Formats: sequence, structure tokens, C-alpha cells
Amino acid sequence: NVLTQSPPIMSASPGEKVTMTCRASSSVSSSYLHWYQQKSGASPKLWIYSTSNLASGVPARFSGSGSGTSYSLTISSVEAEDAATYYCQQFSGYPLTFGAGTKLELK
Amino acid sequence: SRSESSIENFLCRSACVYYATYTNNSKKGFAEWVINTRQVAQLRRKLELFTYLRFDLELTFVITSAQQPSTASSVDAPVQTHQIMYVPPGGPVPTKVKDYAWQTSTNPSVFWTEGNAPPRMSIPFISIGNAYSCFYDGWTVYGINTLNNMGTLYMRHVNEAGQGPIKSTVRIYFKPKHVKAWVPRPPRLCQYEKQKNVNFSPIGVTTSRTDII
Amino acid sequence: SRSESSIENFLCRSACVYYATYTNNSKKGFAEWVINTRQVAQLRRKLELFTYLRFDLELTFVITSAQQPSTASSVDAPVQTHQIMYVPPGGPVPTKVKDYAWQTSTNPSVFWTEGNAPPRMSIPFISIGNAYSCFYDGWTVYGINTLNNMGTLYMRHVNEAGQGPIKSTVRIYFKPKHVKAWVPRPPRLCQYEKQKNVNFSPIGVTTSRTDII
Amino acid sequence: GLPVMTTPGSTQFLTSDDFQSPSAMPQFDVTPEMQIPGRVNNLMEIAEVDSVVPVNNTEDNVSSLKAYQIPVQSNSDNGKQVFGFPLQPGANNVLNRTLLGEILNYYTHWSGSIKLTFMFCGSAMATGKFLLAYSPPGAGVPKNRKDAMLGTHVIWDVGLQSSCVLCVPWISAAGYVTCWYQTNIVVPADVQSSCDILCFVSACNDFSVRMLKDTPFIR
Amino acid sequence: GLPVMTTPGSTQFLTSDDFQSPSAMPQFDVTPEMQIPGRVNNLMEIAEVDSVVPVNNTEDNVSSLKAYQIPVQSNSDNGKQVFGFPLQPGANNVLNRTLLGEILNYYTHWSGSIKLTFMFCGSAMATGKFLLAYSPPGAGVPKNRKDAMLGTHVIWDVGLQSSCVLCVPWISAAGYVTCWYQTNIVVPADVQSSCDILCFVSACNDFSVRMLKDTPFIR
Amino acid sequence: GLPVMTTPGSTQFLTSDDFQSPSAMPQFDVTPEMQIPGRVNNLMEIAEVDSVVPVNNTED
Amino acid sequence: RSITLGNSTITTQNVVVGYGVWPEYLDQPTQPDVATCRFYTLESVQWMKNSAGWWWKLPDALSQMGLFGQNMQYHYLGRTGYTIHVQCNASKFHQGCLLVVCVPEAEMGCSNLNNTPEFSELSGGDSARMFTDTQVGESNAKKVQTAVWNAGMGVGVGNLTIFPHQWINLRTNNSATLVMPYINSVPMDNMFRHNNLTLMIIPFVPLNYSEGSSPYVPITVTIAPMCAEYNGL
Repeated sequence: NVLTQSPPIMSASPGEKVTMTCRASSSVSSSYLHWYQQKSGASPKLWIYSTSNLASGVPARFSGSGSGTSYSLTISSVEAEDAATYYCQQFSGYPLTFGAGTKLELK
Repeated sequence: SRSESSIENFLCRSACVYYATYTNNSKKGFAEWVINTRQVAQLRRKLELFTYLRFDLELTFVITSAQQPSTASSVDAPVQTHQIMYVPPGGPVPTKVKDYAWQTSTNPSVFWTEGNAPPRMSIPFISIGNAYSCFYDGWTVYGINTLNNMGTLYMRHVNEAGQGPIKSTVRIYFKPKHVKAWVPRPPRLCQYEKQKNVNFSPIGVTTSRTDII
Repeated sequence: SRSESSIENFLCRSACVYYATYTNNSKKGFAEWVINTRQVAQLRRKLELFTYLRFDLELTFVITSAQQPSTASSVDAPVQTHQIMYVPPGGPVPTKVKDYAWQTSTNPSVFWTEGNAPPRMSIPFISIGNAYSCFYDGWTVYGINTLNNMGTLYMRHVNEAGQGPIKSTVRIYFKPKHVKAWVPRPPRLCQYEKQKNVNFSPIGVTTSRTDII
Repeated sequence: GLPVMTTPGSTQFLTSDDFQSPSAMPQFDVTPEMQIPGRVNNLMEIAEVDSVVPVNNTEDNVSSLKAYQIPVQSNSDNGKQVFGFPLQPGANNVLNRTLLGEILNYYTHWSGSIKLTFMFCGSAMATGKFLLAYSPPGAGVPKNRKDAMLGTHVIWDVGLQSSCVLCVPWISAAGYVTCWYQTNIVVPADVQSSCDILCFVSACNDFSVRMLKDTPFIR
Repeated sequence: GLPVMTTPGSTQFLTSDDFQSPSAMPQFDVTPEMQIPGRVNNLMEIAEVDSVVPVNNTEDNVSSLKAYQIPVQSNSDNGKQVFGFPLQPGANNVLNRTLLGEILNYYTHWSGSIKLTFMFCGSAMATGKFLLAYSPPGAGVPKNRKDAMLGTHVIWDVGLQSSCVLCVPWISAAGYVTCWYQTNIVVPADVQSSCDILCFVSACNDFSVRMLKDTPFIR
Repeated sequence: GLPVMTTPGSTQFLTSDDFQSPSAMPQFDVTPEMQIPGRVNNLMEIAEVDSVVPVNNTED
Repeated sequence: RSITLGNSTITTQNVVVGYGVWPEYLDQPTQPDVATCRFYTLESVQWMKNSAGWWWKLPDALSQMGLFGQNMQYHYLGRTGYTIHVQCNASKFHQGCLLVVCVPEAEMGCSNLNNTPEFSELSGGDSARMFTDTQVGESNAKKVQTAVWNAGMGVGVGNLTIFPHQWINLRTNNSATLVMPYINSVPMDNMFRHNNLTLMIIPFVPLNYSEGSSPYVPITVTIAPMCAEYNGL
């Protein structure tokens, strides 16, 4: 099972509403898909677990959705600290495969 | 109206378990089936509700033929005849069409011309133990239980072809009789992956709903 | 469980003893079998455990046909019919297909069309002596015993061919009934070399091992 | 000889027939019996035993053992729904894969009643009270504690007894077994408050089935 | 007339059937009986008689009459193995071609016990003593005289009696019938010392067979 | 076995026959009766009631 | 109360017996009774918060236990019955619920889809094997699939109450007692190649306690063979 994110590079100005997708080859259960955020040259951090629930200490602008084999993460308002790389994770069988990665560059 | 849930009316049904083809002239056309209960997925689940069973058997073969494309020049053949040999557990086994094991003496076989009623035969309860065992937690290789081994079946033509090839199919039907069951067990949740063993992949317990209320 | 070793359940079995072919148009197609017990090697060893036997007989012929390659031009034939003549000990014997010995009066024969059940017939215990003799230490030529002579069988078509040759096979089956045995004998160690007599080549008693301990 | 005359339906193979059959192996002297414990004479005797009901599915507890537990905690609101599930037969509900529901997916017509045993699997110092409102087929689901009290109900005190039995008919709207908070869970010091509740199901012993079919829990 | 209806399995030839058959030669007036001695009613009555066991095969006595004799001589070592053979059924052992083993290769399931008669075919002045240790199935073969004495055994004195009978079960590891020197063969002057021992086998009369098959002692 | 001999009219399908027929679904445990009012045993009991006669047809 | 057998003694105070029958007696067999009918107390397992379950294979767990471990190697065949006592001791401030079931012929499934599990992973010699609460991987060669919500047999874990079972609820109950007869097709079977029973303990509602209490509740299993008879001379 592989995850393909789209788009690989995505740019957005501050103030707009932006979204990215994470598509699986097979059906992945809705409680086993998480999202991470890795800034430039830092350790990654858990962002959204179980595809719709926020982590601890994350702002309320982020919200995930989707089911079946296509999931999505949408940002309501883009700010200056949320320019990083976002991965999606899955588990249908071993091993746990990570996504390719969607980079968000500010405008 | 409490009698259709009896064991005699729950397991004594007929079910197609095998379907094989064999031609006459190709020198390796003869069927083969080792008699077991783990062949089709629907009858298997109705038999793994219990652990120890004990039944007689009734088999009925619906044999039909179909003409293969011959060369030319007025193909005509008389009525065909099939031989359905039954090998008891621990007997001789054929490997070609013309073999010594077909003409042996202690392998009971039926002979059937085409155009009549289909050839029923009945196998009694053959085992050393007092009951068949649908499960076996123990080695003989793990989980085999060499005690419930009911035998094999073999089919072939007995007419030699002269002008045209003929291939034939056969659908073995299966029907227990005088069934006794013992020790019931909970029904299998996961799918059926292999024939020999009880291997599986883990699955959720029930289909989901959106909330508890 | 001491009853499958009885003599009635040990010898009353069915066994293929003969298998012959005959065609219709070749003017020397007709089968032949002198009824004896020393034909096949497996049934012979089960009958030489005893010296004097006495049984009725039951024979069943599984007759099938197969179309030979004819010339051309729309070969069509109706259903065939076979005649299976039985000659008692000391009767007339045919030598060709069209002969006087087929249409005689005291040779009981069966007539059988194709597409029906196979033609069983039953021969009673015919001998001057009170029992058959599986062995005979004495001259008549040495070791012949002309007293147990059960007769011969003959098969032929009764349809004359018009457009296509047809050859047919026949498998005579054999089944004693109401068997009585007398005086048991030790089982034969050496192989079976000839049909008429008890000749052999010397062999070791048992397969060997490497030491006594 | 004796003149006979064959009727129609002579040389046919009906798959549900009953005729005397020729034996392949006579003179076998079959193996006799042995008194093995636990003989099943009727398939209702499997369904009479009690089985745990996965009444807490919610899409992330189905691959765990939290599918069987109902979370009960001491909240701040007076009057709230603990759980609720319809008795609509086989339509993806919670009594589907249980041991009662796995036999009744072999038949097409069945009728009877059901024992519903609950059990409080919590501490020994915790108390409380619960309503167990059952709505009949035809009436709506109660949307409040008060109109759940006006329907037929059983008030279950946890401090006295720890198992409340409720009997209810089930036929092939069909009813609701909703349960409501009466009071909170009063608990002393140095005891946890989050207690759980298990739920059981059975057959009430007077129910029949007819017209066997095959199961849809297969490929 | 009378309406009939043919079942499936009508015009078939089952090779193990039992039906009334038409006679070819009626009015024959068959030859009556005569009281011939030695009638066999059951095949176990062949196996009850005793037969000599070729317990001395060793690849060069099989084409002779020395296959049946066990060589016994007065050696110098105290404690030695005279012979020993397993009771593993049919696996090229010594009870294979005997008159007991030639009937039990026709069946696939059999169970019972066995008489084992020995006989000292030596001089009338020679004495000695022998152990006859039998090991049960599961226990190992004894590798010494002392741990052959601790198992079940029968001490056989040659000077008093010349035939020792031992009864033992046999089923379809399976056991050992090893025999050991206790003392040497003490013999007077002008007598030979090399004496031989024969061994017999039988059926103990309570054993059954089932499921006939054909024999593998054929081409 | 028992020798029989088939008469003419053996393997025919008479549309007005009466023979014992093989059941397709045995062990069904059929639904029992219920006393429904107004059972008709004979078709004359329909004709015994009185009916109005259209004795004034005259085409319009 | 205070029952004794042989030279061992336990203390008790409700007993559920098998499939309705009591364990009783039937070449020739011998029946030893003075040296096998005693309470072989297996050592205690610990019940923590995130625990999953335990299982013992029954004529394998007593394979080293004294004289019963000697009669398994000396005698080829044999048939026994059992009497199982389970009791966990918690205070009045703990909470949880166990399920004590005794499965006959519990054939387990391997993690790899083609192989069968090895001998060392089905039964620990007088040591409890553990279920897990996550899946077992596919890539390992031969290990038992121990997802606890399928109970290792590919069956629903909720429907396991059809076997002879008994609930241990820490609110009101403390102990469980089972009596199991001999359930097999042949009247006397080998004791090395086969494990005709399986004792399972599964925590449905998990353990919970406040801060300060002891964070584990030990469980004690006590087995005693009943009406055993072997086969030999």
C-alpha cells in the first residue's frame, strides 16, 4: 500500500483558504490515518490524528476530513508560521508507509 | 414451528462440491477428488459450528458430454460409458488412464451408460475413531488429524475414440445422512483463506455506525 | 469386529478376469475364454489358500463399442446387439463367425442391445465330483484334473455391417456365491510363472536385515 | 409378469429427494458409538446461551475490545442519553454478528422474545441510578428523560443489584432500548469514576424459525 | 397398471452389489454334498496355528534353513544379546512372511495379542539360563543386561523346561522382544556346545480385523 | 429381482392424470389453518343468490 | 471450605460443571490415584492496566509438574479430567471484569498465511502465553496470530461464551471454578501430540484504580487431575 500526496509543491498567500489531498491505493480505515508537520531542519510533530481530531497545542485553523481512499487537509486561514512540509501516514497492513510530502511555501 | 432447526433438517442438504473435466484421447484425461468437507465455503461454515460429527454419505454424479471439434468425414459414435472408481483409505492409486489400479478387486466402482438416471452410490461411516473431527489441536505437521480420511474418487471413459474427441464434465453432489453432532462452536467471523488450515487475517468485529446513541 | 474374516466376506468379491476385443466385418472377430480361476494373479492367490472349494458363479459383461475409421459418405448405424454364448463342458465349439454351433439348442446364450443395463447371468455348480479341486497330485500329463471343467464363453455381433466397421471390447467380471472351503493351505511365496502348472524358480524366504540383534 | 406403468417424473434427479440408496461398501462392520459429552439435538440450544453485544461500534472501537463496553462517567448534566440502539432486524445493527444473530441469518421467518441482561462492571463503592426505556414498535424514540419515563421502563439501581434483566419481543420501525441517566455516579475519595457497562442477549425460549436460506456473511 | 417411478441409480452396475440373478442352466439337479474333513468357517482359524519365525535373516541365511535357527554358544562374556527384533508392523521385519503375517497383510486395521513360543533344540545334558525382556511401546530398547532385568521379563531355565511361552499385544515405536545371556551353557565332556533355538508365533484368539485390501506381496 | 413388464401408455404425459408427485421442498412445516368465514364447497351455492336482470337493454 | 487432596490443601468458600457430566472412569489400563490427584498450583501472572489476555494448553502445562510429568513420558496413552480453580485478589477500590473460559480443541492460526506455528510458540511449558492488543506482523516466519478481538482462532471474541465459562467480576465476585470432563473422539489418546483443552482468561473491562493503590492484581490458577487412567504393562 502506497500513499500519493498532491500537489508536491503548493504556494499560498497569507489570508486565503488552502487544501491538500492524500490518496491511497487501497482502502484505508478512517481511524488509522494521521498527519504530521515537519519544519525546516527540525524533528517532525504530530498534527492531526485519526483523520479529524486535533493534536495538543495545535491551532484551531486546521481541520482534516475525508473517508474511504481519499483524505484531505484544509487550512482555513494561512498564517506566517504554517509554512512547512506535511506528510500523511496510514496502516492497512505492515509496514506503516508515509506519504511523499506536500511543501507549503508562503507568498 | 420449531422443527426446521433440528440437526437432521439443517445439515442433510445437497450441495455441488466439485466440477471437473476430462477428455478421452489426450492420455491424461481422468478426474480426481480427495473427499473432504473443506472444499466449498458455504458448506464449510455450516459444518464448523460443531466439533465432532458422524454421518453416512450419499454421492450423485451428473455426467454430461460435449463433442470436441474433430477433423472431418462423418463422425458417428455410439453411447458412451463412464467408470467412477472409489478408493478406500489406504488403497492403490492410479496415475495414468491405462493402469493396473483400475482393474483391481477391492475398489468398488460403478459403470454408467449415457441416457439413464444419474449414478448414485453411498459410502458408510469409515473411520477408526468413533467420530469425525472437524478440528484438531495437535500434531500428526500441525493440525492434520490423519484419522478422518475418507478416500478419493476417480472418473474415466471406457470407450476408445475412433473418429472424434469427446470431453465430459462431472458435478459431484454431496449429502450427509443420519447426522449426529457434538459440542457446538461459535461461527467463524474472518474469511476463509486456505483449504488445509484455519489461517486468517485480522478483521474488525462488526460494521460500524456513526455514534453510540 | 470378527466377521469380515469370514469366508463369505473374503471370497465373494468382483474381479476383472478377461478383456478382449472383436470386430464385426473381419470374418475372424469373435471372443473366446475358457473359464478357469488361474487367470489373474491376485484372485489366484486368494483361492489357493484352500484345496477344495464349492461355489456358484455370477458373470457380468460390460460391453462397449468404438467406431473404426470407415471410408466416407455419411455413416449411420442403428443400435448394435451382441450374443454371449455359453458352452457347457462337453459341447459343440464354434470356429468361425457364421457357424452351426451358434444356432444350437442346448447352449444357453443371452442377447443384449446397447444402451441398457449390462447382461448378468449365473452358472450353477457343474461338476461330477462333490467339490472343485484347486490342486491335483496325479496324472490325467501331470496335474490336470479333468473333472473341474466349467465351460467356455463366446461373444459376437449379430448385426451385419453396411457402411462402417465397429470393434468392441468386453470385460468379463467374476463373482462366486455361497462359498464353502475345506482344508486350508499355506500361501504361495514364489512368483507365478505359468498358467497351467505350479512351476516356479527358487527364492529366498524373507527380505534380509543387517544383523541378528 | 406384473404390468407396470411409469408416471412422469421418473428418471429425474431432484436435489431434495429421499430414496433408498445402494451402499458402496457392505460387510464393513462399522465402528460403534461412544458417549461423548455435549450432544446438540436442535439449533435453538446454541442460541439460548448469552453473548456480549458490540453496542459501542463508532468506527474506531471495532478493531478492539472497547466495542463491548459502554462508557459511563459522572458528568454535570442531569438527564442524558447513555446509549440507544434500534431492534431493526439485520439492518447493520449491533445484534447482527452476535451468537443469536448468527443463527437467525440462516432463516427467513422467525418470531419470539429476547432476554436482555445488563451488568455493571465498575467499582464496589460507586452508586447511581439508570432508566431503561423500551419503546414499542410504532411509537417514536424518546427525545427527553421525561417522556422516556412515561413509556414502559425499568429503573435500575446500581448500589443494590448489579444485573438488570429485561425481556422484550423481536419480530422479522421495530423498537428502541434507549437508556438514560437518572442521577450521576456518586463516588468516594481515591476511587476512579469512569465505570463501564456490559450488555448481553439471548433467546427467550419460545421462538421459532422457518424457511432456511444461505447466509450473507460470505464473499 | 401399477404406477412406478424410477429413482436415480437405476441402470448402473455397482461392483459390490447384491441382487437376485437369473440362472443360466436351470433343471440341472446339482451334485449333493459329502462330509469332507477340515472345513474352514473363518480366516482367523488359519492364523491360530503356530509357525516358525525367520529370526536369523542376515543376508546369507535367507536361502537356507539357517534362517530359522538362533545360534547359541558358550562364550566368555557374561551378559550379551542373543537376539532382538522389533514388533513394528510390516516394516521389513521378521513376522512379515509368516502365517500370521500373511493374513494380516490383507487387512488395514487389526488389533490383538500374540503368543510367542520358544523351544530349545539342543542336547539333553546342557543347561543354562536366559532372560526374555519385553519392552513396552514408548520405552527404549534395553542396552544392558541390568536395565533389561528392571523391565518386564521372564527368566527361562533350560535344564528344567524346554519351552517358554510369552504373551504380548500387537497393534497396527511398538516394542522389542530382546533376549539376553544370563549364564553360559554348561556342558559335560564329549557333548557339543553349539545349541540352537527355534521361535514360534500365533494369534492369541481375541483379535479382530477390518477393511480388506489387496496384498503387496505381488508384482 | 421382481420381474415386471411395462404396458403401453408408460412414458406419456396425460394432462388430466392423477399420480403421486415428488415434493420439491420437504421439511417445511406448513402454515396451519384459520377459521375464515364464508367457505364455498360447491359452485351451485354462488348461483342460489338473487341477481338483478337487465331486462331493459334497448341499445341506449 | 478447606478442601484437601493428596498432600496439598487450598481454601475455598459456586461451581459450573462441564457439559452436564461428571468426570468418571471407563489391552488393559491401570488407574493411579494416590500420586496424581493433587493441586498443581501454577505460578501467578500479573494483571496490569493495558493487559490483553492469557492462555494455557492444558495437558502441556503440567508436563514438568512432578509425578504427572513422569507418567506422561513413561506411558503412551491416557485420559484425564480436570478441576480448575481461578481466583484473583483485589481490594474494594479496584475495578474490572475477567472471562474464564475453557475451550476444547482450540486450533490456532499462524501469522504467515501459508505456514503453521511452531511448537515453542503455541504452549509455554508451565508459563502463560500472552495475547496482544495489536496485530502480529506478516513478515515473521512462524508465530501465532494473537489479535485478542479475534481470540487467535478467527472467531468473534464476544461469542466465546458458548463454551463452559464463568465470569469474574471484581465488584461482587472473586473466584471461579470449572470442572471439565474428557472430550475426545478416540477413547484414549496420546498426551504429547495433542492438547485437548485450552484455558483462556480475557479481561473485557480493563483494570482501573486511583493513584496510590497497588498497580497490579495477581491471578492464581490451580489445576487438579481427576479420574486419570493410563495404558501399559
